[PDB]
Amino acid sequence: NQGTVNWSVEDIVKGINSNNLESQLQATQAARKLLSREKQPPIDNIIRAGLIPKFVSFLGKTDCSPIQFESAWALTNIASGTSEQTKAVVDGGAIPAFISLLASPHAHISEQAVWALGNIAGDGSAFRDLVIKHGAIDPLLALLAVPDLSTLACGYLRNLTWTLSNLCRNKNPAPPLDAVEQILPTLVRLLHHNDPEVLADSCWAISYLTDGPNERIEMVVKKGVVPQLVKLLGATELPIVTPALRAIGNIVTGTDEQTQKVIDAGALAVFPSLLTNPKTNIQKEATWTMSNITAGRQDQIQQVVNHGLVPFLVGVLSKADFKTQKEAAWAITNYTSGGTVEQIVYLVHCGIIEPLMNLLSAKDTKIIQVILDAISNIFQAAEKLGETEKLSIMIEECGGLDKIEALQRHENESVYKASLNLIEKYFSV
Amino acid sequence: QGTVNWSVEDIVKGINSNNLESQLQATQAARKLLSREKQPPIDNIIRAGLIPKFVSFLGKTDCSPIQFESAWALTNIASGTSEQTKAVVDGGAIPAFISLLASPHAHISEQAVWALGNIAGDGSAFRDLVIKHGAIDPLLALLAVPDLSTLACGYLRNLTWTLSNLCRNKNPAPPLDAVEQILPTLVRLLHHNDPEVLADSCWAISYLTDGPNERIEMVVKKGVVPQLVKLLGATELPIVTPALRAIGNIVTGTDEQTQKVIDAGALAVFPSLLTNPKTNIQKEATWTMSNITAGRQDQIQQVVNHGLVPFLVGVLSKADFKTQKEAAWAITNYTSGGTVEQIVYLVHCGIIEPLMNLLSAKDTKIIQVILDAISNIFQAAEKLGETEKLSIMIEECGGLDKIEALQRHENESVYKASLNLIEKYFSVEEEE
Amino acid sequence: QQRRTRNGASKS
Amino acid sequence: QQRRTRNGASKS
Amino acid sequence: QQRRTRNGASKS
Amino acid sequence: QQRRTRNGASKS
Repeated sequence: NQGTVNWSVEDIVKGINSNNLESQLQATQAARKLLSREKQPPIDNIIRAGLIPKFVSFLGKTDCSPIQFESAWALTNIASGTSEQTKAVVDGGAIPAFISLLASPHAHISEQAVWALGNIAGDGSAFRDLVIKHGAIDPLLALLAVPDLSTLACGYLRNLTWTLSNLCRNKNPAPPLDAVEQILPTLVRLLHHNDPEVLADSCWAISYLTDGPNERIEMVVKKGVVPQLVKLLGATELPIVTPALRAIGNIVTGTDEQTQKVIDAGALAVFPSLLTNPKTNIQKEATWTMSNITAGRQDQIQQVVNHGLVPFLVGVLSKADFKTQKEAAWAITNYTSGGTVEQIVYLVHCGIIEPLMNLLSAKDTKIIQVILDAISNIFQAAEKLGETEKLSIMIEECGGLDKIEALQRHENESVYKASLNLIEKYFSV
Repeated sequence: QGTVNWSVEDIVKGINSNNLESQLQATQAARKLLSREKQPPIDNIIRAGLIPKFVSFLGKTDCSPIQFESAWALTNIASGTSEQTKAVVDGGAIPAFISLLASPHAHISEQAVWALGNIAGDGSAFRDLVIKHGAIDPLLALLAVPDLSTLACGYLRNLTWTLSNLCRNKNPAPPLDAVEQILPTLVRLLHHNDPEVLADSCWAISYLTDGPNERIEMVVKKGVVPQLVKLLGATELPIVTPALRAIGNIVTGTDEQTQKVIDAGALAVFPSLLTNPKTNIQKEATWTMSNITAGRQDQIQQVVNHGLVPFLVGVLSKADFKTQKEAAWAITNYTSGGTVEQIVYLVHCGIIEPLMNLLSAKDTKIIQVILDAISNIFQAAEKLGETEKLSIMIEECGGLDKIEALQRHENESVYKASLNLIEKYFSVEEEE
Repeated sequence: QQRRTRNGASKS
Repeated sequence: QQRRTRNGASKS
Repeated sequence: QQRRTRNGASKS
Repeated sequence: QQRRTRNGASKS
C-alpha cells in the first residue's frame, strides 16, 4: 500500500469511515476504480466490509455531486455481479436512493442511476417488482417525456431504453399490467427512433411483453407496433433482427386475428432471407414462426403459398440442422393438417416427399410421429382425389417405403400403429 | 461331506487310456466333480477337450455304465452358461443323446431327456437345433402309452419338463409343425394327477399362448381352457401361477377366445386371485381382468354379475403400485366400453376416492389412464343429467384438489384432460 | 378399450 | 393443427 | 421381460 | 444481457 493509489480494502473503509469529506471521496474513488477492475474485482470483500450502506448514504448527499457519482458507479458494479451481490445492494436500501437521483440536474449522475436500476431490475422478477413498487417508472418515463428524442445524448437514451426493457423482462410473475400499459406508449416511440442499439433494446422489450398469454399480446398489438416490427425484421443489423423476429414469433403464437396483422404488415416477404439466414438460430426461430403461421386458417396458408414460402420450407427441411428440421417438419404437418386439397397437391409438387421420408431415419421419436401424421394427411387428400396409387408410387420413388417399413419394428406405439395403418391401406398387394 | 475327487489331469490320463475300466473310473470322477456342491470346474473340463470324448462314450452301446456317467457329466456341463452349453452342442452331443432316448435302460433314457432339456432351455436357437435333429418323435413315443401312471414319477416329470422347454422362448417362436405335433400329448399331461407334471404342462401351455392370436387358437382349439380354469383353482401355487399365465395370455386374444375363458368359469375363482397373498398373482390376475374389461359389454356384464367389481376396487385401494396400475387400466377399459348403467354400478361400488387417490401418483401413465376413466364416467353422467352429483362426489373425496394440481405439471395430455374437466364440470370459484 | 401384453404395451 | 411455444410444447 | 424362471437344471 | 458492469459496459 503506502501513500499511493490502487488501495487495499482496509484503506478504503478507513477513508470512508473518516469525518473528512475529502478523504471519503478519495476512498470512494479508489473503491470505484477497484470495482472497475478488468478481472475479478473484489466485490465480496467490499460487501463483507460493510461498505454498501455507506455508499447508499452518499447517494443522498446532494451537497457533493462527485461522491454521489462515484458511489453510484460503485453500487452499479456491485449490483452487476451475482444475485447474492445484487441482493446486498437492495438490502442496503439502494433502490429508493437511485430513484431519488433520477431527477438530478446532473445528467451524468441521473444516467448512472438509470444504469443501476437496470442491473437491479435485471436480476429477476422479484427485484424487478421491487423497483416498480418503489415507483421508478414515473421518474424514468419523465426523462423520456421530451418532444424530440435526438436532444438527449445517445449514451443517455440507450441506458434508459435498456433499463426500461429490463422492467419488461422475466416471467413468473410477469410485469404488472398497469405498469406495462404505462411503459408501452414510450416503447412505441423508441421503436421509431434512428439509433440501432435503441431499436435493439426496444425490440427486446416488446419481445418480452409478447412472450405470454394472448391477453398480453393484445396489449402490444393494439398499439399498432406490428408494421414497425416487420420493418425492423428486414434490417441488416443482426442485433435488431433477432429480437424483432422473437417479437413477431411470439405474436404469431396468439390468435388467427393477431397472426393476420403480422401477415398484413408484409412479414411474409422477408421470411425467405430469414429461413436462409447464415445464423442457424435465425432459421430455427423463423421456421418455428412459420409452423405457427401454417397452424392458422386456410386463407392464411394460401398467403404462405402466394409469397412463395413453401419451396423455402422444403429447403430448410432438406439441408438445415436437425433442430431446425424439426421445426420445419411441424410446419409441414400443420400445413397438411389444415390445408385444402389443392394446397396439399401444391405441396407435393414442390417436392416435399423425399425430404420428409429422409427424416424418418432420425433418432427422434417425436419428429417421426409428426412426419407420419403429415404423410397420413397427404394420403387423405389423395383419397378424395382418387390418386392414392400415384402418391404410393411417389413414396416408392423417393425411398420412403423402405423407411416406413422399418418403423413397424419401432419401440414407440404411435410409430408402429401409424406405419401399419399406411402399409395395409396403400402398400399392400 | 461333500468332498473328495480327482485332479482334472488324472481324469484326462484316465479317459485317454485304452483300458475300458480306466475310462469308466475317470468318467465317474468326472461326474463326481461336475455334480459336487459346488463351484464345479466346468470350464476346466472343457479346456481339457473332454466333451467330444464324453459324446463318443454316449455311443458306447457295449457299456451302459460309461454311457450313463458320460450323459450325467454332459448334463451338468449343459446346465451352466450359454458358452458352456454351446461347447456341449459343438461337441455333437445332441444327436448322440437323441439316439439314447430309445435305450432299453430307462435311467439312461431319462438322463438323455434331461440333457436335451437343458440344451433346448438355453434359448430358441438351441431349441430349434434339438427339434431339427428329430428329437420330438422319440420323446413323444416315450409317452405313447395307454396309461401314463406306468412310467416312473421322475421319468414322467423330466419328459414333461423337457417338452415344456421345446415350447419355450420366442424370436423365433417354435415351429408350428412342432407345436402341432406336441400339443395332443400336452393335453394328456394336463389331466395327470402329479402336481409337478401339471406345473410343467401349464408352463408349456403358457409359452405356446404367449404370442399372436393364431398361436392362441392352436391351443384353445384342443379344448384345454376348461382344464386350465380347474388348475386355476388349485391350492398349490406352482400350478396356479403358470395356469394363470396361460389364461392371461389367452385373454389377450380375441373376444371369442376370451369368452371361452368366461364360459369355463374362470370368473368364479378370480376373487381369490385378486386377493391372493402372493403380490405377483394379484398383478397377474388384475392384468388379466383389464383385458377382459376391454371386451364386449356382455362380457363386462358377466364381470359385474360375478361380483368382481368390488374386488377390483379393492385392488385399486390396497395393493402395491404396480398392481394398482393394472387395476386402473381395468377400470378405464370398463368405463370405456361399458354401458351407462354399468358405469353407474361402478360408481356405486365406491370407485371414485380410490381412483382419485392414485391421481397423486408419481407415474405419468397411470395419471393419463385415470383422467380418461374420469372423463368416460362424466360422459355417462351427462346422459343422466347427474353431472352435478358426480362433481360433488369428487370434491367429497378430495379429488378436486388433485385435479387442480394437475393444471400444472409436465406432459400435454394431462393439461387438456384436466383443463377440460374443470371447465365442463367444475370451474366458477375456488381460489386465484 | 385396449388389450395389452404383459408389459403394458398393446396387442391390437 | 397446433400452435407451439418456443420450447416446442403447446399453446396453453 | 416378466419373471418366474427355471430353464436349466443340474443333477446333484 | 441481464446486467452490465460499468467502465465501459459489460456483463457480470
